[PDB]
Amino acid sequence: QISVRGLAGVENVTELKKNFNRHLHFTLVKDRNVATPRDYYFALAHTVRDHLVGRWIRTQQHYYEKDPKRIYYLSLEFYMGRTLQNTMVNLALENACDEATYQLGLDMEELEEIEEDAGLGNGGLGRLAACFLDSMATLGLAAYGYGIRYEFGIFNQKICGGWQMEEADDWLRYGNPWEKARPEFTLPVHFYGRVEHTSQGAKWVDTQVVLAMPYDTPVPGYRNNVVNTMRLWSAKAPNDFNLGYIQAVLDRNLAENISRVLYPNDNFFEGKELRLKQEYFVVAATLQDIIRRFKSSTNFDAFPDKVAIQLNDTHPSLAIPELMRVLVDLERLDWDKAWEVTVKTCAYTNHTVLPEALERWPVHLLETLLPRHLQIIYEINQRFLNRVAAAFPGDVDRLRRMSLVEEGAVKRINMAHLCIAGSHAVNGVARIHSEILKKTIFKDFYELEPHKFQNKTNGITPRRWLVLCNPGLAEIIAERIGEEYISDLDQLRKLLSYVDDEAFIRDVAKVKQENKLKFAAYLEREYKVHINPNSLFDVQVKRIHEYKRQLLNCLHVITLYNRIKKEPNKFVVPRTVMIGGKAAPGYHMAKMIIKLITAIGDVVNHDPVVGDRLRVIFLENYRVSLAEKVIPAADLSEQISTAGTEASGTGNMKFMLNGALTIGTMDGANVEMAEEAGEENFFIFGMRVEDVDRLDQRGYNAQEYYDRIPELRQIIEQLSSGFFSPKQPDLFKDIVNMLMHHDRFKVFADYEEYVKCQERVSALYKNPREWTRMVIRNIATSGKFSSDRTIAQYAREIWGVEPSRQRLPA
Amino acid sequence: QISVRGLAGVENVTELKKNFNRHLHFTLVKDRNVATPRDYYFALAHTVRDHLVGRWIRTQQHYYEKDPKRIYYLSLEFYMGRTLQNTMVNLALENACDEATYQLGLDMEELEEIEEDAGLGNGGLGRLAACFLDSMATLGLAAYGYGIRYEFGIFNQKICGGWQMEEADDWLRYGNPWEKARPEFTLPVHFYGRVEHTSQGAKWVDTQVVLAMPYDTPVPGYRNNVVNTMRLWSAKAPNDFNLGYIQAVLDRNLAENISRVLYPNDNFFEGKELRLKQEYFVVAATLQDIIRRFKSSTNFDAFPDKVAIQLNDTHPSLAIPELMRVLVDLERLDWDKAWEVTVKTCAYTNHTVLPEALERWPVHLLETLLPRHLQIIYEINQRFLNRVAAAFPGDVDRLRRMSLVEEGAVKRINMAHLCIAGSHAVNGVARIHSEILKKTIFKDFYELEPHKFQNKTNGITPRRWLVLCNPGLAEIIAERIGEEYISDLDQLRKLLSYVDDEAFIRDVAKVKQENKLKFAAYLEREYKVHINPNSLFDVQVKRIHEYKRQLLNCLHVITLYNRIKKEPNKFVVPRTVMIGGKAAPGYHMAKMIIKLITAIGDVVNHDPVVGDRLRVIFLENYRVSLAEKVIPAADLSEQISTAGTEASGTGNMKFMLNGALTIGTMDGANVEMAEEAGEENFFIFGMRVEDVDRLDQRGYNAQEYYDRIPELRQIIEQLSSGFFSPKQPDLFKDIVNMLMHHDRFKVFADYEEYVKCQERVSALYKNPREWTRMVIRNIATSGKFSSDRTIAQYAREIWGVEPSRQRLPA
Ligand SMILES: Nc1ccc(-c2nnc([C@@H]3O[C@H](CO)[C@@H](O)[C@H](O)[C@H]3O)[nH]2)cc1
Ligand SMILES: Nc1ccc(-c2nnc([C@@H]3O[C@H](CO)[C@@H](O)[C@H](O)[C@H]3O)[nH]2)cc1
Ligand SMILES: O=c1[nH]cnc2c1ncn2[C@@H]1O[C@@H](COP(=O)(O)O)[C@@H](O)[C@H]1O
Ligand SMILES: O=c1[nH]cnc2c1ncn2[C@@H]1O[C@@H](COP(=O)(O)O)[C@@H](O)[C@H]1O
Ligand SMILES: *Cc1c(COP(=O)(O)O)cnc(C)c1O
Ligand SMILES: *Cc1c(COP(=O)(O)O)cnc(C)c1O
Repeated sequence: QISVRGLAGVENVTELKKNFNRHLHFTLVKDRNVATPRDYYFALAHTVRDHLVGRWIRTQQHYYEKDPKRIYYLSLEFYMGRTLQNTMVNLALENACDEATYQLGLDMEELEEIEEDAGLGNGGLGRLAACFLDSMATLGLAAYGYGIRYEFGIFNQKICGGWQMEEADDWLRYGNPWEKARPEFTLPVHFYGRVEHTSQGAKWVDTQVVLAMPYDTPVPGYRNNVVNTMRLWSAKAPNDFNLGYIQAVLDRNLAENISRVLYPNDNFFEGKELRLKQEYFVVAATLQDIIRRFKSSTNFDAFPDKVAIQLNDTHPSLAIPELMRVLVDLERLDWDKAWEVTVKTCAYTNHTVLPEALERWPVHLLETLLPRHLQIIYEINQRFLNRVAAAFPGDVDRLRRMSLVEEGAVKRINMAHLCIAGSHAVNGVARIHSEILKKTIFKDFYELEPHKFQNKTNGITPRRWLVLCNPGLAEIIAERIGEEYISDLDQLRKLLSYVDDEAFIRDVAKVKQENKLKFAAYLEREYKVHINPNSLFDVQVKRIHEYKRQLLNCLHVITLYNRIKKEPNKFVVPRTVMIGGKAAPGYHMAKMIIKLITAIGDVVNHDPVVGDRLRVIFLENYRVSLAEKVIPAADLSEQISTAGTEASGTGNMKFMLNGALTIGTMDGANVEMAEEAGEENFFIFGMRVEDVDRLDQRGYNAQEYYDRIPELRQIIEQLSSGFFSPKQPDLFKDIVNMLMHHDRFKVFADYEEYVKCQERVSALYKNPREWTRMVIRNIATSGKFSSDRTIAQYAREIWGVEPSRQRLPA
Repeated sequence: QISVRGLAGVENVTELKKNFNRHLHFTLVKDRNVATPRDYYFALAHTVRDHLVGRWIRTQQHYYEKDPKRIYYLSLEFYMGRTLQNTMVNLALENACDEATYQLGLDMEELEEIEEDAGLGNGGLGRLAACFLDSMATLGLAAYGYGIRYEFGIFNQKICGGWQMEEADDWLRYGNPWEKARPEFTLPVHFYGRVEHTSQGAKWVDTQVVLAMPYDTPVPGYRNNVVNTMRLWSAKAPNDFNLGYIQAVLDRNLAENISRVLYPNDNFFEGKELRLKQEYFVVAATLQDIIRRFKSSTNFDAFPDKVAIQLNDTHPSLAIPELMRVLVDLERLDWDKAWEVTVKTCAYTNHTVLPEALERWPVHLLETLLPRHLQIIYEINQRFLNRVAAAFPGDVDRLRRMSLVEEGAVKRINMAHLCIAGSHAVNGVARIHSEILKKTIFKDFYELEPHKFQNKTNGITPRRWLVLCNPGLAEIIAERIGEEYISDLDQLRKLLSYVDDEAFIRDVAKVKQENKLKFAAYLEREYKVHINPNSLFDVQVKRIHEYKRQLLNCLHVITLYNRIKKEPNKFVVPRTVMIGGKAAPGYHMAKMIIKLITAIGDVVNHDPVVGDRLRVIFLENYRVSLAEKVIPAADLSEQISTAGTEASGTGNMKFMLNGALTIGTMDGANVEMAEEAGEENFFIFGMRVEDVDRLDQRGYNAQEYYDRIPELRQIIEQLSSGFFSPKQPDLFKDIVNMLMHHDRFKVFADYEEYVKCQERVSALYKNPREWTRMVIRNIATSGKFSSDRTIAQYAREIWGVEPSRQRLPA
């Protein structure tokens, strides 16, 4: 049907049909008379996978022969989502598969919906890793993603009586056709034990062994025949483990628990032993694999010329002392040479300045679990502080602030300090964030080693986040400017020539309308609720967190409700306010916010005076597959974090690419988005970072705003008095108490400006032609936010490799 | 090369090569430059599996269409061994695969050795189930094997310092290409809870749910295109299980432990809660599957016409009360109708009379775990004893003896009594055993219901146990009498015509010699030990147990050693004495026997005066794959259980088919083997059952034998004084103490006759022509011991179905 989906040639379609029937019979062991849609999904998945294999084998051979510098991206999270459609897009097979399935009497879109998300991340950090893998393959880099194969990914969210309930995400129940187990490359990982000092150095002995078994998943680049690998480790007990007999076998679970479950925290550090084991497990297995590959190309001087290790936050920070351990204890390099190699190999990306998110591990945990690593960390620290002392003689307080070891009731290791000391490059993830790092939390380090500090503004892959999820928009763009923009997103600037083109204005608005109808239908089918598709779709989807200020959105929703109740017969621009996201299971306030949102919906959605002018919907189980549905349908993107708290954001970019306008603070990448589009084409409001600092100096007093803003006082009185919870009048007292007395994120301080700015949104929505023209100006300037741009900068400025757009042979 | 391996046609070989290369590339994702022998094994396995699939699908369709009576064989154990070779044999693909692999530069015999045994049983009972499945498919019966997919099967045995050590049998580590997961047919199983009585009957409520996920394995018949199913259940937790968050996910292991590990006891009852859960799990999942299939053909009157359930010992005995539960509580049949259906559907096979092996479950365990089943058992008991009382009025002691409920310190349910009450047929597994059941432990039941009691003498499949493991023997037989004997083993009687044929005598002896050389080479390669292949191979392989009397064999070995030391320059017929088998991990005396055997070897094998005249080898890790190697190599089969203790034996039959002579007691199936071959062609010794009873009446006094037999006294003095354990002189005092004071199996009572009979063996071995003629008389009369004969009798006399040798279309 549509150009960007590729050709449906007669021979291709015939061959796909034949292989589909082959897999149904031989692989699935079904006949067509008892096959279900799930069987059909698997038959298609196996058919598409067969097209990856030849390219995968030959890509890996090519790297063996050419021996390029290899890039290892280490992350505890890879939020991959579904694989079927993405594979078809990247191999140009989508129209052919659609035609082949159609001729077999099947609807491919229905089959796509059967696939489970690979939910091996929490949100933005995990999803960034996934976009990065797609971009590294598209740019022809010899790149490997290394992580953990969690048996249970991010929990499935159910809403019961307006409250979040969690269910295990048993994503492997029906099998994963995309992975290949590689039990033959299983490696040992050591824990506990003790250090003994011989005449020939330190030896780590009496350890417990867990095996790391790798599973490989292919990562196809966009139409270049490159297929890279994501290698995820699974924990296995050795066969003599604990070897009465029956109990010993059952206790194998103790070792295998390492890879059982993803910790479900976003921007929060939970200092549990099992998490530390996960972090070491991934590092120890990965580094052995890296060294094996390097030796199969004595001379570790060339190691940083052949290897780059990128640390996705501090979660894999033990790579630094592990690399030292291997080089010093096992390869017998002198300390100084080993350190040189380590620093030149490793680079560190920071993704947050929130203090509760920074990893600070108690020394007693490391002492017990990883006694040799603790010794190495202490030695790193002493040598590092000797440099600080020579550079800043007599500055004793600087020595305390920069130490890797934090003193206190409990001594802790600051892993961020370790990463800076042991990396040749340190970057933040948007310009304002990278500046904040240099001015505040890493100021001392910046003064010592200014050359280490860089910025790499985040991005998103336009394959998944435009072509895959919004084919209608991709097509109308391609009609005007061709297909080259899909791997060169800067070409979208050519669309500025069509801002006054009546046909293009019409087509952009038509695509949005179609996406809105499709989404409104999805809601009725799967969740039995009726929404008005002519209303403005006002969307805030992201993890639930105080810093992201879902609560500020709630205050605006109640303000609109109260204004309608005050003047029921006045016209207002109709809205559907959609809020979705998961709360971490132990984060009480985040769970209370979800309950508030559903409670507001219970009042607003059933008030007959409101009608269809205002609807408040909580979108259940927000995840990558749901993002692909709701983002193309959105008119207004809510990006309303307190200035200085959202390091970048990436949902913001997804909305910009898909034809929503943004209401937001000057935070994270929002700043750069407004710069690219023009401030006149963005709905900017609220305190800047400098304003937040000024308020902190004076002291934030929320009572002042309550006393001065009658509309705000009314809302707080409604919350306190039980207007939104009649059977339990005190249900929201924790929320009220937080807002009035201990709000770290200054919700009330941005309320007035936010409401006023929302009024400007509504005014522009009344003029569809001007709304759509502003949309075009946003889509047209979204090019900078391609993860292809981001990865090219990492490649050239950190890893020392040149990207390529050249095709390998097919 | 050899006829019975089938044709290697040009098109067949070309097609196998092409599909092998396809699986190596697409299924395994390897190129030939880095493929290992393991990859080649998998590529061949997938290639052979593809030939099963069409036949499997069409066999199951055929049963759906024709709706024959279905046979459900319920077992906690299926000791399957390797699948690759057996599949090739049954599909007539062996020569073609050999040729295809040869042309690819690969040795198929080497690839066969890579496959793991499916070790989901302990010994004879589990292996009988496996032979039975092969025979049911070969006879065209609509049969299903139902069991548990243990993650860990029978442990791998290592010998360290002469002692058994156990290691987990991680048989699934590299994947199992033969099974197909069927997550779509997952069913719930309930545990714990309580019973409430409504006006509409009893309801079992507040239960914990575990899911049963089936995995299906194909079971091919011999060249008839029938492929039946073995369905094994695996335990999974529901996704809301225990649903802080992290611990709840980790605690899913509690539910999943049900299918984790095979209890490693042979002929011993261990009354643990986890075992009871296993037994109910398999029954509850299986019965739902049976009922589903029956309803997809209100009228349960036809249930016994469409369903037969065979209980493999009492291990699945909960099928009886579970079927009643379903019919009464869920389908709402009246009790009497439900009981009629149950009795006509179920049949019970007993495999042991040893009191320590009989399952007697404490009432308190059933009360907690399965409260509704305990109520049903009590009701069964009361109604059953009412019948007994009406038949034998006033016989109060009979009421006590026959009760399903045993009184005592702890009340227990006798599961064997339950099985008899609830089954229309009860059988033993050899004629003497079935007679013992009627005269001793089940005498009261036999008097009440004589018609229930039957015999079904055991057998072995001649596919695995002749054609597969001894192709050389199969071929020389086929040269004379054709190939029909492989599915009609009674045709081996035609070989009696060749007992005086010089060429046949030569060929039989040549095949044995070849098998002996091959086995002696296997020993040197894999276990660094040198044996004389001209010696008599004297073999006792079976689980280590006091009743099997490995100790009696040890006494003979020491007797031979002592006689050599007394008269070193006298000729004796050289022997290699091989003993192998696993001890249950908690069975101390069995572990001490293993140590004694290796200790005897340490002395005998290093005495220069002995030379190569006597060698004592402990065969490590005896399992199905090792049986297939050692049995064809054996000259003498040791079958020396105390009369009345081995219910049948099946190793005995394997040796008879493969050209070994038997030394044995008149126990189990040995009696029938001697009857078929003629007592003159069997080395029979020792007490008969009647002699054992006479000694028990008088009182067994082992001291009498010690006092009267100087050769025996010498051995006991050697054991006691530390001759076989110089560093630990008292190491064997438990063995000596048992033999002298509490030997339940009367080792000393059969010693003199055993030694004398062994002298007759040695005398016959000196005359190779007469030895070989006796061998021919044994092979020629082994036909009765085909499991095809056994299954035809079950079919006609218990299940009410007619076997068929007709081919389904290919
Ligand atoms: N456990 C744990 C789990 C996750 C995190 C964490 N830290 N930063 C992030 C997100 O990374 C994204 C990608 O750079 C940013 O766009 C976003 O602003 C930021 O909040 N996630 C921290 C701890
Ligand atoms: N846990 C457990 C596990 C196993 C058993 C058990 N009972 N009998 C047997 C063997 O069955 C074989 C097949 O019928 C007989 O040939 C053999 O003589 C007999 O000893 N195994 C009992 C308990
Ligand atoms: O010794 C070799 N000969 C040929 N190819 C090799 C050899 N070692 C590695 N390779 C190639 O590189 C491998 C990629 O996996 P790796 O071993 O994880 O790097 C294989 O897929 C081979 O194609
Ligand atoms: O409704 C039906 N139509 C056609 N074939 C069926 C149907 N139900 C079961 N079958 C056949 O029997 C099945 C065997 O699996 P079962 O459901 O476990 O008995 C399938 O393999 C089908 O070939
Ligand atoms: C992009 C994305 C995120 C990150 O959104 P932010 O608004 O930047 O926090 C989180 N979750 C999912 C499922 C995503 O696709
Ligand atoms: C046949 C067999 C058995 C049973 O042997 P018995 O001598 O009858 O006890 C036990 N284990 C294995 C591996 C077998 O093949």
